[PDB]
Amino acid sequence: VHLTPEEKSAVTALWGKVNVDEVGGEALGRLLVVYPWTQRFFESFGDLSTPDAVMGNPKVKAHGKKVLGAFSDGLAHLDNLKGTFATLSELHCDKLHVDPENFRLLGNVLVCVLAHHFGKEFTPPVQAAYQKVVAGVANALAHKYH
Amino acid sequence: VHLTPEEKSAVTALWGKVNVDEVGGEALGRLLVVYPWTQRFFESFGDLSTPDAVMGNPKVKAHGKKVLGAFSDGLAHLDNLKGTFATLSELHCDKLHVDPENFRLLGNVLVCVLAHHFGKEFTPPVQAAYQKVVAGVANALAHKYH
Amino acid sequence: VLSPADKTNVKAAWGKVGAHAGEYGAEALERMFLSFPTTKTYFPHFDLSHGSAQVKGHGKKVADALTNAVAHVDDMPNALSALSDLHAHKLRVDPVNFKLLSHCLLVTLAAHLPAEFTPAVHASLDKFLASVSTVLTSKYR
Amino acid sequence: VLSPADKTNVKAAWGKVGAHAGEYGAEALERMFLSFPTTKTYFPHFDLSHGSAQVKGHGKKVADALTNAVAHVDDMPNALSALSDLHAHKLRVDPVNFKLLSHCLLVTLAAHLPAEFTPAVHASLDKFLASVSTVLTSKYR
Ligand code: HEM
Ligand code: HEM
Ligand code: HEM
Ligand code: HEM
Repeated sequence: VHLTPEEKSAVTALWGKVNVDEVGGEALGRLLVVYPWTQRFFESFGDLSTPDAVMGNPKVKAHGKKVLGAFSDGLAHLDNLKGTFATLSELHCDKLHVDPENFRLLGNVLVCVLAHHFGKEFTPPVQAAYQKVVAGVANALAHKYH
Repeated sequence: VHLTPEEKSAVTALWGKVNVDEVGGEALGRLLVVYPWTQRFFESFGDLSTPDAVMGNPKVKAHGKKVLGAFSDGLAHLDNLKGTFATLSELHCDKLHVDPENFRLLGNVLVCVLAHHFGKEFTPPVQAAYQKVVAGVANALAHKYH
Repeated sequence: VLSPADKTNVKAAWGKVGAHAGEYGAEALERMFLSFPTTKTYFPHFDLSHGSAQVKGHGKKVADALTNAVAHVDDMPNALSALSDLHAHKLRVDPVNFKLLSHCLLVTLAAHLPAEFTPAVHASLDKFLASVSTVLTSKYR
Repeated sequence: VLSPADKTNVKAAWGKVGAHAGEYGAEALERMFLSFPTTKTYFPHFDLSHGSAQVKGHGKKVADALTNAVAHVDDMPNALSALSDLHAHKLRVDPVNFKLLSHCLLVTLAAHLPAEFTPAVHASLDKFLASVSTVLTSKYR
């Protein structure tokens, strides 16, 4: 992903402060609340009928953790997102049947969640760098679709 | 773009039958009628109040041919769209200020016009292959935007 | 909003399609699956091979709903209420895909009705499919 | 369609923004220009350097218009009418760009209102901005 070293160090530094056990849950939760149609993939997660039922759902929180762990791992290999996500891309296509547009929706929610937690420190330049990262991740998760 | 050799060949054979004067004029003119806001970039072409005036505008027609000329050059350079359309991308961004999103519009219009001309011969597989070309051209025209 | 000229253009265009609607519906679906493979994720249960019967049959349902919409052009939200219900609460197709099907329908029409697919008619059918799309996603949230 | 709860959520959130609207609008625009540079094509004549006085002034105009939509949340198409004609006949910005600015407004609000930017509020504001964008885009053709 075309990232300047000014972008990569800024991205990486912020990431250092992220509590993945919380942000992943917030991000998955907000996806399900703001874009309620994405709930079609998580029916086995139980009650998702109100914002509190979603945000506090423990299956949502646990799953958000896995998403972010895989995300973090992508930040460790920004020069090879495709390879890094190849098998996840195959799974989401062939087994889970998930429309890749949902990867872009999640990316944008993550950016909002980053904003919320970091405030002023989520500067416009820092945002611009994260937007490139989340589009790169979205593209890589979409690459094995056929 | 990832083209199959029978996709590379489906595209090439059909293009050899295209009347560039007619198809260019029609693609650009339809862009201006179907998506009226694109007229913002061609105020000096003249009268574009109605569809008949648009389709009858000699400058639209002449400009339509030029565009499809550049597009033809791209078909011969399919393994290097980026380098082929680099100067043109620069021009479209720094001199003309054209939102690249318009490239996608023209592309889709172009695909409809081909279908209009070739009927039965513009089969689903043939369309699929042209959809990749059109996307590849749009993405290459957008490459030098900053 | 659809103008009187648009409604006229669309009833005209659709009138010719006539008894071929089911076939164009299936054709549109086939072109969408091949041109835009992500759309296949919404039909994991369908046999998507060329000419298969699920696509055939489903093509007919799509076309029929469109005929309903043409016949009720001045009254779409009402005529399409139940379909809109079904899309928002059960199918839940991401809004971007409506643009892709819409485009494939236009291509299908251009290719089967060359004399009827003038620029003004191309403009009205695009506005019409967008209006239908707006209606089917109107109750998503 | 906005629901009673949405309207309540938007009034509350915009109420806390208060007299910070202009400045949140200019920040939104700066965020948009940097993250989605294709949007700069609509502002070739503007100085877009950080702190630009033109960007600040324009941010205020955007925020004033949002404030008027919130003031007339039950009559938005009519309160925004003049703005909607301007967009359709003069400005002529491609609809996709509206999603890009809306997203940047939300980031700006989340970065400044930690306590009020709860999930339901975020949901409501995202709907509100989508409805504003639809109004401003409704007379394009
Ligand atoms: C940043 C993008 C994403 C990443 C990195 C990611 C990663 C993962 C991982 C690691 C798993 C577990 C894989 C396994 O069970 O073997 C998973 C499962 C899943 N993902 Fe995602 N995912 C992403 C986005 C999405 C989104 C947007 C959706 C749909 C809205 C989605 C739908 C699912 C579903 C349904 C499962 C299986 C849930 C279950 O256990 O029942 N994913 N994802
Ligand atoms: C298929 C993608 C496109 C290609 C290959 C293309 C190609 C060209 C070419 C070859 C020129 C001539 C420039 C010169 O004289 O050196 C041109 C000019 C121009 N293009 Fe494009 N074009 C494309 C799409 C668009 C679209 C979608 C727009 C806006 C909707 C646009 C806006 C313009 C404008 C405003 C000019 C200058 C017109 C004038 O001379 O008054 N282009 N383009
Ligand atoms: C022009 C807009 C569309 C219309 C008018 C339309 C119409 C319909 C109709 C009439 C049905 C059958 C409903 C019933 O059982 O009574 C249906 C089902 C369905 N539609 Fe569409 N549709 C549209 C767009 C799309 C899009 C864009 C997709 C996804 C790419 C999609 C995917 C589906 C799916 C998955 C079903 C259920 C299929 C099944 O399992 O039987 N539709 N639609
Ligand atoms: C929430 C959506 C938006 C609102 C409420 C809004 C509001 C406004 C207002 C009040 C004006 C000043 C009009 C006047 O002269 O009275 C304006 C102008 C303008 N807007 Fe926006 N706008 C929106 C979205 C956009 C977006 C998406 C773009 C393109 C990226 C854009 C680009 C422009 C441009 C280029 C001008 C004219 C600048 C100049 O030359 O003075 N706007 N808008």
